[PDB]
Amino acid sequence: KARSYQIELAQPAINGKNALICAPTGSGKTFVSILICEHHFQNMPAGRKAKVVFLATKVPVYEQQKNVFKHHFERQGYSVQGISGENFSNVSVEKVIEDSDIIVVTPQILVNSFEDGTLTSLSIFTLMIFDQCHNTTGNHPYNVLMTRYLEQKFNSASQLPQILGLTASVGVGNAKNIEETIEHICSLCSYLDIQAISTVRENIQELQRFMNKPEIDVRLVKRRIHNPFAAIISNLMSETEALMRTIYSVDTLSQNSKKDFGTQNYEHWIVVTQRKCRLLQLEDKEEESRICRALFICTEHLRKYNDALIISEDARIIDALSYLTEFFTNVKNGPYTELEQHLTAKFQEKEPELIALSKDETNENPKLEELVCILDDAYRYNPQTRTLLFAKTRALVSALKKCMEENPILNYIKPGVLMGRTGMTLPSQKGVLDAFKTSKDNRLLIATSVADEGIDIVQCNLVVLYEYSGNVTKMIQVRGRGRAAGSKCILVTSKTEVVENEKCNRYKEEMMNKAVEKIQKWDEETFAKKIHNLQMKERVLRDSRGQKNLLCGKCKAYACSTDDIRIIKDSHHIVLGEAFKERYTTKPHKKPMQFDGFEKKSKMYCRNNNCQHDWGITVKYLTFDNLPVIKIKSFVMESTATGTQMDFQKWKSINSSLKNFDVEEMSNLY
RNA sequence: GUAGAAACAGGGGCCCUGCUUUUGCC
Ligand SMILES: *O[C@H]1[C@@H](O)[C@H](n2cnc3c(=O)[nH]c(N)nc32)O[C@@H]1COP(=O)(O)OP(=O)(O)OP(=O)(O)O
Ligand SMILES: Nc1ncnc2c1ncn2[C@@H]1O[C@H](COP(=O)(O)OP(=O)(O)O)[C@@H](O)[C@H]1O
Ligand SMILES: [Cl-]
Ligand SMILES: [Mg+2]
Ligand SMILES: [Zn+2]
Repeated sequence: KARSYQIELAQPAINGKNALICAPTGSGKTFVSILICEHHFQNMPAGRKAKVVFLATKVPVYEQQKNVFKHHFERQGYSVQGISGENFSNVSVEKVIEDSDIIVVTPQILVNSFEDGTLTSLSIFTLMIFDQCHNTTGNHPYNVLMTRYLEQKFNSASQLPQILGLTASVGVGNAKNIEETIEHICSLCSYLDIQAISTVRENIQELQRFMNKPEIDVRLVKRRIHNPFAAIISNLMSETEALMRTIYSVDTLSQNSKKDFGTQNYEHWIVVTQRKCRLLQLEDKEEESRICRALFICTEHLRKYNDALIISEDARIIDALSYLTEFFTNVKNGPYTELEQHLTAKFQEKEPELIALSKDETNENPKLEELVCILDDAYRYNPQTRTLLFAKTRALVSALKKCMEENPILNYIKPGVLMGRTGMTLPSQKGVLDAFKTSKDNRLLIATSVADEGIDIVQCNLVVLYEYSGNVTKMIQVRGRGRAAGSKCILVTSKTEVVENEKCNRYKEEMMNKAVEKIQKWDEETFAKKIHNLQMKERVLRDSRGQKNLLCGKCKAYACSTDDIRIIKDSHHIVLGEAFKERYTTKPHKKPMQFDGFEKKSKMYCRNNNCQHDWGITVKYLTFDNLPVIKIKSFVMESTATGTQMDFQKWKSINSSLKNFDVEEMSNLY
């Protein structure tokens, strides 16, 4: 049965308009899309049949919505099917579309199907529903599809499906006022060819009875007064930078650092330095290799020190020390050249003091104590509480898991951990969430942004954001995880910037809502004209728009020529010939699974034992075993014409100049 | 293989460009 705000929201789309539905998370936007579907099905003109596609950005959501529509519509005699990457391969997409009244998909499935010629026109659909439609932007699959929709609209020799978009936040982009916010929202509208924005105006009070927007609480807590740990590590980082200058004048390559150790700014300095160092070209190739490798290692070490600093700010000294000791264990197990031995020793020199510092309990993190106090208060007051605790990085989430494991809240509450996809698998993720839902003692969940939206999580009465800031849409989603009766959302930070950030988000949320009500004042003509002008602008922006050797990204040793490379299925870059087999060595893949028609066999590495750089994998494919598949990020390209060296993060530039795989060519190579 | 977001800063005169962090998708 429908609520009145649900009926209200469905009205423009029921009248056949391309509609954008803005309504709060969990308010029942999906139920609204179902009401529109029902109406769609019944009001088809003579001789027409409906074909609905529901698009979802993620597999969990894909699965949830698939089963919603199955349950709602199969009992009414409708055929409801779904395609995701998990079955894309074993089904014909054309056939599924042919046999189905409603099809639910992840959007890339459709993109793949246009690109491979399976589909030619979007006229096969009468209604396209885009869950989380605010993702229609840039090179997102949603926007690839809507670009195709608009290209067809512009060669208007066909009828196009109705568009429906579901979101809880249209966003504001870079808007600083109502006017620029209005521009941003209209842009989104133009990308989706919207004709009406549908919000709750008439039935606001009923909405407010079902939805309870948590009271936020923003707490600024004090940092450590002294951080001896960070003094030490910083000196090591200074030592390491000076050693780096000894090796090669990085002043002639990159700039000198501002020694702002343990900052994002430093993090990005090291990253820029790395790319410059690896693009070093010398006459003497032996020296190029020697220098580049030693700078590779130095920058790697500098990054880990920086990481350890940042970890120590948000967590315990021991968590930061653990991170480094695990790293150095790996150093000791790798090539472990003389330079790596030197660095490990300089560290082990200082390690006794660090172990000492990490054991002092007056050397404890104020911000982490405050976190623990917050949790203790909640579970003391209400032991039924279920908490969702968010933090930015995997390293921080791991640290917080260890904390809450070794120091359980009120000495009984146990944490679960949720990270993205060692990551976690979707089965693992689901396992964790089920425990978090049902368990008596597992009432705390620690998560990265994996938990912001989409995947189904039991409602929480406490949401804690631990130095976890972001944009207005993130804020809106994250609060939607806290809708249990008398829920709180608490932002814990030691940074005024983050407090101001959250102050801005409040402004923008209210700016956004005001911007929408102004747009809703306009008549259809005014709106339609505006959206059209932007589609025309977008269109005019689109109007405007040799042989190389690959070198080990680390030791600069010759790998292969671009002439030896073949592309399989536009994605996978294999290397032909016996010569290349001399250049690498393999180890069994630790996860030897199958995907895209390929079976993973091995990891590939630079054969240079002093390097051992990861180059990719080997696979079984068709009638071929142990095909090497290289990844672009492991290599530096060098032009055979100019001699000059290039870095590339994506194949996209190069692919134009590479031959495609030919099973007949391959067959002759034996 | 590749997409979004956020942070950090090289180019154009507010977009472009990269980078990491993070999540995703095939
Ligand atoms: O360049 C990649 C790519 O060609 C192929 N590949 C690996 N993972 C994926 C994937 O999720 N999706 C697609 N389309 N293609 C993929 O293998 C090449 C090498 O990649 P990696 O070296 O990262 O391979 P793998 O993930 O097995 O290494 P690791 O995860 O064990 O580090
Ligand atoms: N009118 C209704 N009657 C009963 N349950 C409803 C109703 N509207 C929504 N729900 C329930 O609310 C939950 C959230 O709805 P959903 O459409 O997923 O929200 P949204 O897409 O707006 O985030 C679902 O479990 C759904 O069954
Ligand atoms: Cl070698
Ligand atoms: Mg990989
Ligand atoms: Zn190498």
